[PDB]
Order: sequence, then structure tokens, then C-alpha cells
Amino acid sequence: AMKSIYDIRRKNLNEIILRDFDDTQLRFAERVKRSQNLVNRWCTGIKNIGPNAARIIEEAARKEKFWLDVDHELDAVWTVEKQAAATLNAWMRKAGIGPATVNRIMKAEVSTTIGVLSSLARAFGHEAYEMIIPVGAPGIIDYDHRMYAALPQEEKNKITSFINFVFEQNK
Amino acid sequence: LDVDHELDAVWTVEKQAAATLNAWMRKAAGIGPATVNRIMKAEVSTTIGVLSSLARAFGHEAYEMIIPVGAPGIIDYDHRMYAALPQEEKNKITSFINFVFEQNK
Amino acid sequence: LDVDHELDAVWTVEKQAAATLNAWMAGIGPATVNRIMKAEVSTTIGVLSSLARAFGHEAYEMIIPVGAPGIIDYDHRMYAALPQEEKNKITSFINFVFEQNK
Amino acid sequence: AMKSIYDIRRKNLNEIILRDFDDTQLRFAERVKRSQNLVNRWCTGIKNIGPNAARIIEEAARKEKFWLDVDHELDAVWTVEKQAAATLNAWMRKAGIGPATVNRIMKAEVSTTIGVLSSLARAFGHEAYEMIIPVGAPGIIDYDHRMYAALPQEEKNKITSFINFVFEQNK
Amino acid sequence: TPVGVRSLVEDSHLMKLLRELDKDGFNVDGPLAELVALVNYVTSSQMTMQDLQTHLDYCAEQLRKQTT
Amino acid sequence: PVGVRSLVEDSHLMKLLRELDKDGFNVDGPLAELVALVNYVTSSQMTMQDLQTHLDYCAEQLRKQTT
Amino acid sequence: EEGFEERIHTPVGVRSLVEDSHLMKLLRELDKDGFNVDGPLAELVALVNYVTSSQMTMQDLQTHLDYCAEQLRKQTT
Amino acid sequence: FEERIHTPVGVRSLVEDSHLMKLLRELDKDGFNVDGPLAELVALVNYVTSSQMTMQDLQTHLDYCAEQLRKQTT
Repeated sequence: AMKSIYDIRRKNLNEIILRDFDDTQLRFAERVKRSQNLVNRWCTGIKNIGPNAARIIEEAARKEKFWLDVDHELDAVWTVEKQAAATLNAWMRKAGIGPATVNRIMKAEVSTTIGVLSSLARAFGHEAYEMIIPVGAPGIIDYDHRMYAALPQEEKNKITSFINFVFEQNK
Repeated sequence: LDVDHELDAVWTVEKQAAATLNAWMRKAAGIGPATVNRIMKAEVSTTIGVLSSLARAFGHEAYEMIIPVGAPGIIDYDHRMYAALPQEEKNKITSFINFVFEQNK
Repeated sequence: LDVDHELDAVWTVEKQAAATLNAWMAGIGPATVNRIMKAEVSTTIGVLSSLARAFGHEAYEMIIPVGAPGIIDYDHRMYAALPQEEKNKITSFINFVFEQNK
Repeated sequence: AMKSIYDIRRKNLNEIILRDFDDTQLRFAERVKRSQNLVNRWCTGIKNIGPNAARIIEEAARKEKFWLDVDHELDAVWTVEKQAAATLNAWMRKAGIGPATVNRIMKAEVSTTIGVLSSLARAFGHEAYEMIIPVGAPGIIDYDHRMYAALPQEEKNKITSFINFVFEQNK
Repeated sequence: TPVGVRSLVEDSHLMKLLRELDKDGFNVDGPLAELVALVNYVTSSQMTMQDLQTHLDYCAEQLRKQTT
Repeated sequence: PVGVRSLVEDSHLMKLLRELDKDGFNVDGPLAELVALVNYVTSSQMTMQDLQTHLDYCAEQLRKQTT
Repeated sequence: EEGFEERIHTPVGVRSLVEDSHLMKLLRELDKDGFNVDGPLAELVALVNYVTSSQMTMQDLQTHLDYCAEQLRKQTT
Repeated sequence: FEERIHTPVGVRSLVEDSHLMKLLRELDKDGFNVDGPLAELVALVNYVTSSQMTMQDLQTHLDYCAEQLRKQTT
């Protein structure tokens, strides 16, 4: 839906921390003198960035007044294997098992087979292609699969057809 | 049936890798290894490093060959082509989807 | 000739008053009015006016012709009642339709 | 392209004249202390209204500064015989008496028949309906008649069908 | 192609077939009525599409001015 | 609209033409036409339905900007 | 009490800014005290006119999209 | 200048930095509360960003609609 100010504020808060403070909410928490949890709640969106924080943020972020309120949209412009376990490791974090097959820890500094990843992945319940890429830009995972799955096939074609058209009008 | 009409009234990773590569012709992949280029039969399970180079050769990436594209909740679109889009056009794609979702309850 | 054939495309003042009043379906005098519909007589502009109001319309509407130029064929009563902003939509569309030729 | 400032100033000036100084542009010419020939060429569009004249006009109009440059649309959103006479009078401004084909030409009192009316009008290369048009032309739709005549019939129907839909959506 | 389908409006081969069969004495008006509907539909549907064309062109023209 | 869509799958003319084909009379010309006309109904209807989706999207965006 | 900017988020608030915003109030008396604010005054003129104009185009398109879908309805319904 | 700012290029130019955004930021320094004034300019600029994006978005959909209608006609 069309943006409320919290959207722009947070979006601007997010971009500041990336482009000025290295995309880590603690470094900005340190400069703004506020709890890194509150900072995290603003970035994640869990809490609406108030009017006063926005000014304190601008001070802390060395931005001129109300810059945070303004939408600046028109402002101008790694390894598979270790991530396979990094995903698996982050997925372990919820023993060394491995309940189905495996017994590869795994170090993940060696190339594993798609069958083993497929067998590993469904242990957690997730698919094997997840989470292969750190940037995530190549894909729309935003949409709920259930909502897309439920769409009549006729409505899918409209979605896919418009995508394909957008592709050709760019390059 | 030369009459095209869309209305009357009103699997595993290796086979998908073979399918997706079979689709990326029409659009000799060694180059890299010439052993793999019998994968089309799905007799072998390629390692992710080699499939990554069997993607990165195309400018695509590994995961794109192993996504279950046939699945109902998985949209069939070219992932590399969507990557290159400006955010403005990414947003346009995302905006239409959610609209279509709000239609149909 | 049953099908549409649309793709292949393709006078006096008393006769217009005959058509435009026939097209318009005190009331001073009945026979006076019963003559006008088949022409046969020429009506006065004063009588033309009061007769027009009966339907909600004006005098010129009944004697306005529709030749190739003036055949922008529309109800004037409806147009007059429009707000200005919406009249603007009509004239903007028309003037765009012109430009699409030369 | 649609609505430049000169066009805005022109519209606001005519509004002022229609609203406050009523009928005559000579009355604004007196208050603004400028030639009525100059005031007339602003209104009709011949001469555009520059920066200095705009404020002078405003100063003369008792409005605040730049009101004239501001488009105010968002807020914005009789006898037949004497007419036939007054039209025939105003047509005698631009053949000259005597014409031909008719006599008994009385202007003020009589309610002429439409046939004669037409013979009078047609003698000027005009039509009878024009003689009996109301005060202000609300149902008219000003346009170039040659160009509408020149449109293909397919393009005429597109124009006419749209107008009717517009009528329907307004009643 | 649509050029072909537009040409099916007037005197198709289906049209030439159905008329001579009516003259033989069997009532094909039921069938003849159906072809009328489709052929009119081709005409009508094509009339509407071109009408939309003009109006989208118009809409895109107004958008061009405000964005360029 | 419902009637013309019904012609797509089951029509008297499609039965008729399928009876004439057995006789030996080659109806390739007449039959090829019906298929096209019928296919145009499926095609044009899906497009119109497609256009219906996008005009409703365009209308949605304008409402948000206007309401 | 209730806030100021929550109304100004809505298009009803942006359209209301067209004639006589507090910003319009502000720049005019500032002009009356001898500093030239014509530049700034002109910028607000462009934006406020854009609001008017862009809002006008959108309603125009609203009408034309209603037309297009009215014609589409008939052919598919 | 006055024509520039009235072009769409010019109204878009006002989004990031205009003399008015410069002007208003100076007034705030002296203890004058421009909350009312400043909250309006931001809205005005945000409507410019927002409506330009929508128009560009409608631009994309109309050419899609026109693309399809060609194929049915062509």
C-alpha cells in the first residue's frame, strides 16, 4: 500500500545504517545512545519510528532536518559450499545430526552432491536451493507460496505474463 | 484437436537439473567438463560446485537449475533476468502480484 | 445482408423539426402540433421555444442540422448540465482524436 | 503542453473580470491604469501576462502575491426573437441592407418563422439554429467543423460513444 | 491470423456452404443463426478493441506529458 | 457472450461439419474456418479478461492517489 | 488531542495545501519585510499547480478506464 | 527558471533540494517553529515522488495492455 511516513522513515533509517554505519544496528545504537533492541525494532519495523526519534536519528545520522521524512527514491544508483553448511548450521540453530543419512558434519569447504543437500534440506523441512545466495536479489520469495498455489491457473498466467513483459521492456 | 481452448464450462533434484539444462538449449556446454553433458538422462548427481560452474557459465547461478519450477507455488520466471531489473521494475512486479492475491479473496 | 458489415464502413428546416421532435420521445394546441411531425407547415421561433421546454430542451436543438460537420450527434440538455471539469474531458478527447490523423 | 502560467494568469484575470469587475474589461483598465487595448489582448490570449504585469494585475485586483499564477480549479470542481435580432444585429457588424429574397424584416417584436429565419441566416452563409442560441452556449461543444467532417466514420463513433458514457456517469 | 478472421466476416466458405444447403429444402437457419452471431462477434469485438486502442493511446499521451 | 462461448465446445455446426466429413466430401476449408472463429472466441475472451485485470489495477492505483 | 500530519498524509490534506498552506502564509509576510522570496514563492507555485494538474489527469484517466472496462464488460459479460 | 520549475523536470528538481528547503531550514535555526510549514513541504515533495512513480507504473501497464491488443488486431 502507499507509504505512510513510518515506511519512508524506516527505509531511510535502514539506508543510513548501511551507507554510513555498515548495516549493523549496534554501531548506530552506539552513536544515538539508545538500546540496540529499540534500534532493531525500528529497522525491522516492529516499532514505528516516532517524530522525536526521527529528529534524534537525523542529529545522530548527521542529516539536515526532516530529511528522514522525505522519500528519496529518485536518488541515483563468496562460496556455495560453505553457505550450504552456513544455511545448515543456521538451520541446526533453532546436535551434529543428521537424523537422515549424512554424518557429514559438514566442514563445507568441499563440494557436496545435490542429492546430499536435498537429503539434508528436507530434514529441516526446507528446500535444497535455500539458502544458496546471500544477496537474494535474483528471486521474489516475498510472495506466500500458498497464496500463489491457491490462485486459479488463469490468474497465474496473468502474473507470469506481466513479469515476462517487464523483462523485455528493460533489456 | 486443432482447437486451442483453456476452458470447458464456466521427482528429485537431479531430474530437475536435467530438465532445466534441457530448457537452456534453444536459448556443447563443455567448455568445462564434457562428462556432465549426458546429465539429460538424470543418471548422475552433479556436485554443487560443478553445477555452479554449469550455471555461472550461462550467467545464471546453481540454485536456478535445482528449483522445483513445476511446483504450484513456485513461479516460473527467469531468475537471472529478474536480478538485473531496477528496483522500480522489481516493485512493479511485486505490486501486481499482491494485487492479484487480493483479488480472489 | 444479416451480418454487421461495420469493418467495410460505408433537406429543409421543417424536415429537421419533424425528425428531432419525433426523436424527442402545454403542449399548447394539439392540431398545431399534429401538423409539425409530418412537416407541411413552418413554425415560429417563439412557438418553437415554448414547445422545446416540454421535453427539457431548447429551441435551436430541434432545428439544428446534422451534416458531416455538425453531426457531432449528442444530447445538448445532458451536456449543458455537466460540470466544467468533465466537459473538459470531452473536448480533450475530441481534440486528441483530431491529432491522431494529422 | 496543458496549462502554462500565461494560460493560468489569463484564466484568473478573466475570473477576476467576470467575478468582480463584471461585464467590461474597460473597468479593470481604469483600476489597473492601463490601456483597454492592452487589457483586452491579455484576456483573449494575444499578449501573454509577464512577471511584472502579473503582480500589477494582482495589486490592482486586491489579491495576494502569486495568486494569479496559482491554478484555482480544485475549488471550481431571454427571448428567441431578440436573440435572432441581436444575432442578426451582431452579424451586421461583420450582406448589408438591402439583402435579397425577403422583406418584412422586423427585429424587436416579431417571432419569425424558422423558414424565413433560415433564409436570413443562410444568406450570410450561416444556419437558423445559430440565430436562436441561448445566452451563453452551454450545450455547444466548440470545435473545428471541417476537421470533424474530415474524420473517418469509425473515429466519429469513438468520439460520440464516449460523450454518451460521460453523460450516463453524470446521470 | 486476425486478417484472415476479419475476412471470414463476409462470404466465408462456411457461408457459401450453408446457403446452397438451405435451397435444397432442409432448414439450416439454426446453423445460419450461429454463424451470424460469431461473425457479428468478430466485427463487434474488433470494434471495441480499436476503441480501447484510442483510449489507451489517449491515457498514455496524458501520462507522457506529466512525466516527460 | 455466454451463447458464443458455448459455441466453442458444443455447437450444432460443429456436429454438422463432423457428419459431412464422413461422406467423402472434403470440408477442410469450411472446417478450418470454424476452428479459427472458435479459437478467436477463446483468445479474445482471455485477452479481454486479462485487460480487465490491468484496468482494475490501474484504477486501484489512481484511487490511492486520489481518495 | 489528535495530530497534525496524519491528515496531511491523506490526499485530502495534500489537495488542501493547494491554496493557503502555512508555508504560503509564511513566505508572503516574509516578502512584505523586504527580502526577495520570489524564487521560493515560485517553487511552491510549481508544486501546488502540479498537485492540481496531476490530480486532474488522474481523474481524467479514472473516467477513461471506467469507459474501457464498461466496454470490456459487455463483450465478456 | 520559472518555466523550468513548471516543467515536470523542474518539479522533480524540487524534491531533493529547492531554495524553499534551504529557506525553511534557516528559519528553524533561530527558534521559530516551522513544524507546520516543514511538514507540508515534505508532503508536497512526497506526493511528487509518489505520483510520478504511480504514473510510471500506469505507464508500464498501459503499454502492456496496448501490446496485447495489437496481437489481437495486427
